[PDB]
Amino acid sequence: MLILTRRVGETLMVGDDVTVTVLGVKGNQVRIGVNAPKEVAVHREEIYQRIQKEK
Amino acid sequence: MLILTRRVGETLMVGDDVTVTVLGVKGNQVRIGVNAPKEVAVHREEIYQRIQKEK
Amino acid sequence: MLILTRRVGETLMVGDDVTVTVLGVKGNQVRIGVNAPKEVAVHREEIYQRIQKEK
Amino acid sequence: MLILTRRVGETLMVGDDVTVTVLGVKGNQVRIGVNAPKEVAVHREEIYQRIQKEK
RNA sequence: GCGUACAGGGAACACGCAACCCCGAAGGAUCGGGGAAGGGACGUCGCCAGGGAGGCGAUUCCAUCAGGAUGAUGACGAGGGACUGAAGAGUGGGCGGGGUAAUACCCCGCCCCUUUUU
Repeated sequence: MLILTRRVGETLMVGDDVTVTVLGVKGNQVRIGVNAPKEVAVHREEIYQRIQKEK
Repeated sequence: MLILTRRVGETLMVGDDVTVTVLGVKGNQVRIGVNAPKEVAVHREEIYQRIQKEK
Repeated sequence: MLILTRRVGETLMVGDDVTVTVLGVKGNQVRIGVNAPKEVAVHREEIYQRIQKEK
Repeated sequence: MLILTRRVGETLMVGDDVTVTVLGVKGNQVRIGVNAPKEVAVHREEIYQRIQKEK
C-alpha cells in the first residue's frame, strides 16, 4: 500500500536497525542490499519459504 | 550482510509482516513499497527520522 | 594510427581510468555519464580549441 | 557532475593527446574509432585487468 | 510519461505539456491561483452493464547460480592500429547470367540501405 521512489538509499528503520538500500541497477535488475541485523530472520519470498512451509 | 539481485516483479519479504517487492523501474529510478501494517513504522531518510530524533 | 573498436556502451581507455565513457543513446546522440574531474581538461568540436590555438 | 554530450558527426579533445573519432551507429551498438598515439597504453575491459591482477 | 530542439564552458538537466499535492471562490457558473515532494493507496497503463452491477488482459535481458558477503557468472569475435571484421534476414535502386515466341514474371552472383548476433 506504499510507494516512496528512492534514488540512492534510504533506510527502512522500524526501530531494529533494518535498512533497505539500493546498491546498483542496470537494465531491469536492481541490486537491493539490506543490512538487517543477524538476530532477525531474512528470507526471499520464493521457493525457499515455499519448501519451509512444505517441510 | 547484504543479499540482493531481485528482478522486476519478484518479491523479497523476509518472512514476517513486511511484504517488500519492487513495483517497476523507470530507468534510473526505482519503485519500491510495502504493505506492512502501521503498527511498525517504515520511513524514508534522515529527512523523515529527524522528527523521530526530534531534531 | 587510426585504431578502431566496438562498443554497445561502457567503453574504456586505460591510463586515464576516470572519464573515458560517454556512451548512451536516445536515438542520435550520447547520453550516459556519472562523474568527471577538472584534472581531465576537455574541448568540444573546436569550441575553445580555436581560442587555445590562438591564445 | 561534469557530464557532456556532443555531436556524433565528429569529435576531438584537448591538444596534447590526439583522440577519438566516431564512425557507426546501430541502436545501442556503436563503432568507435580513435586516432590515438599507438605507444600510449590503451585497452578495453577484457583481459588486461586480469593480467594486472596477475602482475 | 509524452515530447522538443539545444546551448556552451566543463552542467542527470535546458524548457513545454501531462502526472502530483494544496488553497480560495460565487450554489445553471464550475472558475482561478500556488508550488515541487509527500505517505500506511493491497499501484500504474486499457475495456465490458438494468430496472440503481459484478467482471477481463497486468512487468516486460525466457539470463542463471544461490544466501547474514558495499555476492558471482554472463552476455558474435580475440589480438588491436583497420572509414575494422565475420555472418543472417529484408527493402527497393541497380548491374550482369540463365529460364522466358516475345512482354510480363521465376531463379543465381555482386554493390548500396534498414535490422539482428556483447
